[PDB]
Amino acid sequence: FIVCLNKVTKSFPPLADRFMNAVFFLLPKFHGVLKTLCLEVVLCRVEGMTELYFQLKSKDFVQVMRHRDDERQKVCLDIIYKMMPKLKPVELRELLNPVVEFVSHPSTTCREQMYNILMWIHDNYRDPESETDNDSQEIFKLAKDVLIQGLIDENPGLQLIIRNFWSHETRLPSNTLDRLLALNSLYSPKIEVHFLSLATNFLLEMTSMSPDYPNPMFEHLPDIQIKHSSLITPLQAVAQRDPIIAKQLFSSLFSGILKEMDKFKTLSEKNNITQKLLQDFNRFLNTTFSFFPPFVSCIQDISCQHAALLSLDPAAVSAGCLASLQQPVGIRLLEEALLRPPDVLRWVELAKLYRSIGEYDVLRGIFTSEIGTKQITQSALLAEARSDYSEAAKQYDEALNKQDWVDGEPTEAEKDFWELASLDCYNHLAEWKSLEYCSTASIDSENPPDLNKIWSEPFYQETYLPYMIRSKLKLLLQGEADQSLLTFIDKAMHGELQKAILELHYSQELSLLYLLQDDVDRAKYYIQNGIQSFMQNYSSIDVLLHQSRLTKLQSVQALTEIQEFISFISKQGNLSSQVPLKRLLNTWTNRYPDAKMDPMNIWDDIITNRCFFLSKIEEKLDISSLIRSCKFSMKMKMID
Amino acid sequence: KYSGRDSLIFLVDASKAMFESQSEDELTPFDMSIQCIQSVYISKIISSDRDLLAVVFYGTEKDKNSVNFKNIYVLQELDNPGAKRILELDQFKGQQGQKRFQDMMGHGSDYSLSEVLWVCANLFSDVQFKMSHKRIMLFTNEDNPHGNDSAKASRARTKAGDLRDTGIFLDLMHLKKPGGFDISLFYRDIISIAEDEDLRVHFEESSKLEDLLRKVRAKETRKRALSRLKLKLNKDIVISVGIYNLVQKALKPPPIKLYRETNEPVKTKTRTFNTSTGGLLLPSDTKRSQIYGSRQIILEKEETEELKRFDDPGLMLMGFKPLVLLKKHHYLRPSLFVYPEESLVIGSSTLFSALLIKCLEKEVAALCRYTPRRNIPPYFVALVPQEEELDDQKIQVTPPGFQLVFLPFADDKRKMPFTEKIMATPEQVGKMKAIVEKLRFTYRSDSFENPVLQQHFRNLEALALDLMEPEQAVDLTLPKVEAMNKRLGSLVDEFKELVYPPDYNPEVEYSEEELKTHISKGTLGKFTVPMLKEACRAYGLKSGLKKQELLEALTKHFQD
Repeated sequence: FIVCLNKVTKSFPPLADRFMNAVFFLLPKFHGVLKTLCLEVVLCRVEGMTELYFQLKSKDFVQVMRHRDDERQKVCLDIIYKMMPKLKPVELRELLNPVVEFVSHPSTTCREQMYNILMWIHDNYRDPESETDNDSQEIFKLAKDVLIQGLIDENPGLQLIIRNFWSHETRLPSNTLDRLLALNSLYSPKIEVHFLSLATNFLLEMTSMSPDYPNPMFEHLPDIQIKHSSLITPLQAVAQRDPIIAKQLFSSLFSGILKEMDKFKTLSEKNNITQKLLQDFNRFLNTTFSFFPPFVSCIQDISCQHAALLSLDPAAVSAGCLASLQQPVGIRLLEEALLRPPDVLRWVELAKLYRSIGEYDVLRGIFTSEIGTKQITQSALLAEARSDYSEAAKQYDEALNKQDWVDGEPTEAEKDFWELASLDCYNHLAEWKSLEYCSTASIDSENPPDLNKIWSEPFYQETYLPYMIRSKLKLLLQGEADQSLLTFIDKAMHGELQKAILELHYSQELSLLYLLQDDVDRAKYYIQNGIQSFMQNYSSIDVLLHQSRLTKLQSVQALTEIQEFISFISKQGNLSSQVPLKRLLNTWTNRYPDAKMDPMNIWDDIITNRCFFLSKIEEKLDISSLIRSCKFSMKMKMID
Repeated sequence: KYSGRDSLIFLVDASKAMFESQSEDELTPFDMSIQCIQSVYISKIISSDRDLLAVVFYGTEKDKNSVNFKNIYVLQELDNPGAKRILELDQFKGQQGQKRFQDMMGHGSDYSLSEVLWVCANLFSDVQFKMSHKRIMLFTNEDNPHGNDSAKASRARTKAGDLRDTGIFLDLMHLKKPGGFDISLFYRDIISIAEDEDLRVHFEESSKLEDLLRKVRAKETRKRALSRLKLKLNKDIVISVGIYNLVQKALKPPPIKLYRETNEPVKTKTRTFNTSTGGLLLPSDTKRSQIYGSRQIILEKEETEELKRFDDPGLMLMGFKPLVLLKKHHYLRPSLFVYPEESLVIGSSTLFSALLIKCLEKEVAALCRYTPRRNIPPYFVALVPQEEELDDQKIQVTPPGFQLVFLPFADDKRKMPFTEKIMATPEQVGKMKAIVEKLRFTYRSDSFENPVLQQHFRNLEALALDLMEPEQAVDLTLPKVEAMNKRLGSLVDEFKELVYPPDYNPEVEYSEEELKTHISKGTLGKFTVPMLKEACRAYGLKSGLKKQELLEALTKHFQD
């Protein structure tokens, strides 16, 4: 019946009007191509009938869309396009969710129909901006988000269509300055890898209507001097290829337009434009999630070269530079901003930036003149400057607990610096027990619940989490049965708020924890992930930023030592006999982190890891007063 | 057709007048409807436990449906009837049940009468199985739901016509309430069964709801071929027929073993275990056997089925016999039915029809040799031509075709003892005739129900819905002794005096020494079989059941 009806109505739309109820009745009884025939029959007559949404909702029309079938999905999008002009906003909001989870779909015809219905839904829901309904202002926002995500898709014809639609008038103004201002409204942090190339493409596409394409010189085979269009077009073709030249081009265009506005504008309006640009840049730095090095660098660079954009949020700058490993540009921006109260915040952010790339001398230098203005802080920092990490931490904690100091009531920033420096000083010394209590005694009362309290106000994760986890780990490998991360880590492997953060940075620690309670199959994966993360971090670091690449490089010794231990334990061949153990001990005692060149944190990592590996080996199998002899020799080398 | 399952959707009103009723002993119509739906559920779960039933209250304050519609509630969706589904419904019976419904559902909240019909069609369209029939009963105590708004009436009529076109037949079982109006009104063009009736305006009683014959708690509906055989008129000319059974003994479903601790079914595993030496045995080292006296006959498994094979499966015609030679006394098995089928041989129906016509024209019955399966011995059958009989309502009661009649062999006929022929006389045969005429009876096939099956089904209902006591079935096969005695009169005593003479009323402890002494005493007398059995069992000797077995074995072994 349905086959014959579709065949008849393929050329005769007027029929099947009397069979609409019947075909709707049999619609949910099919699962194969007959369902596609039913939807096609429905598609034949959509305009001449009403109350269609009720019937589709009754027949779970939303669910059948999500099934993977090219013809069925295309027909579903087609009927949606046809019946959408008669829809209602409340129903359109429900209908919008299943069609937007479709951008990652192959068969670009479906995407083309998608973007067609989205262009329609964007043109009619633009609205005169009068407050009419929340749904009318929500479906438009959801659709606009998806449309920008369509600027980076494959099938360059579809991308060209979307670009033409976006660059048309009444959406992106043809005026140069207005277009530049409105380009910031098209961020869509879902796409930013190509954002600079697309922005400069939109900026330089308008110049093709410009009435200037002659030879921009007088010609004089010695010279082939040629018109403008032969220089702009290759510039764009190379800008959209790699990001560095695109960043340079966008920065230069921004600077040029900003400089040229000064003629055709007034100061009162100039202030509004600058404030809008600053707000847009703040939104850029706040909403960004996959921090792009060149994009962040370009934003901070154009910010640095303008007196109006120097007031950019220091917390956002610090977070972006730390996450994208682009410290120097943010450092320069903050230093320039500090050259013309909300000043200790800038100093705090600058200290946080400098600490990341070493240069501890400059850190201590700025932790005296600006942060401080007391007498205990100067003495503590002077003690810490020389290799004396006992008096400094002692007097830091003495100054931390006090009801005295009625001579100024030390500021909050100085107290935070006191706590952080005390933690750092405890880390330089081998006082992990003393470090853990003081690191965890800043979020709650005695016996604090280190659970979702650090995972709140991410400053906690930034400051106390690494020291606390390192202290607990080191204490556990010392030999103390004080298991508290095991439950914490195990229940932290849920969601992204406690796993992605715990895997982006801490991977060697996770590998040690997992091979601690032996499930070495996961420890191997964790250590490979850690090596890959280190490789990515090194790749992102500059080439002339010394004392920062060295710091990242000094951990490859520990990484390789743990990897070699995992390989040694996995193969049972080395477990038998004693010559593999003798060879391993000979190799380990031959290569050392050279003295007078490596700070003691690397020494402690290496020695503790080696001692723990020896202890773990001394559970499955002379081989005594020899393993202990190697341990004693390693510790003696540590002392020397 | 065969695999289709009938489906049913109820539609109970919940209006204000639907709840409030006259203040007497008569049930409120809501309780009547709930009791009737419960009865339909009970009838349809014991009989054909594969149909789909669902109940959709309309007019409620709440709402539950696939598409959000006001004042329509789908208490249950289409599924097989279950005990929990019945128990979910009986909580609305009575005044306390009425209050429970009011606090859980509500009443009033004027409806549309169209969205309810749309909802019913939705569940009808949501089934992934076949749909043999689609029906919607409309329990209502009102006949003119609308009239103040013609648009709603028109929409309801259009939706009803659409449902009828789709293949949905609704029939309202009208409820009668005090007043004077249940008139044929805006429901007449909606009843898609459109049952024939006088359509009398001034109905003053409950409508066709007692027609349910509530709780007909015994049925198992099915139609199947049961065989597909070839009727060989000769060696080379054969026709293909099917062998249906019209009447077949009904048995209660077999019990299922259960694990007591968890109340879950336990699978069984029957396997011939070792020979006290360990291991398992093949179907190839276990031959069948029989013993006759001292001779043991050993015979293989396949050879056992080989000795009972005579003919290939089919009906070998062997001649025609007059109907007057088929005596009524001879009867072995229920009579089967033959119909011409055209799946194995094309053209069987025409020859079959010609044979039937010319066989019932000459009042003769075909005689055949019947072999239903591969290895069954032949059994003669007289194919009696059964002519189609139809009622005035165009309803078939005896479908046309041939009917098997198993003729018994001489082995299956038993011989009676000699009896002396003593004949009655007039003047009491007349009295017997008067009594018989005074005890008239129009026997019908749909007269009696199996009392054992009825009691078992009622017990199961009581054990599945904790009715606190099983329903006592009225035993329809019990004679109405008092009523028939009163109807008879005093002529029974005239009978009794006439023939019956005046004086005719018609109405352990045993041990070694006692057995050693008793074998010489030789009685083993008042010694009972129960104690011989326990002696032979507890002592360990082989034992049987007949007395002589033990009396010989114990005597021969105990002394010798």
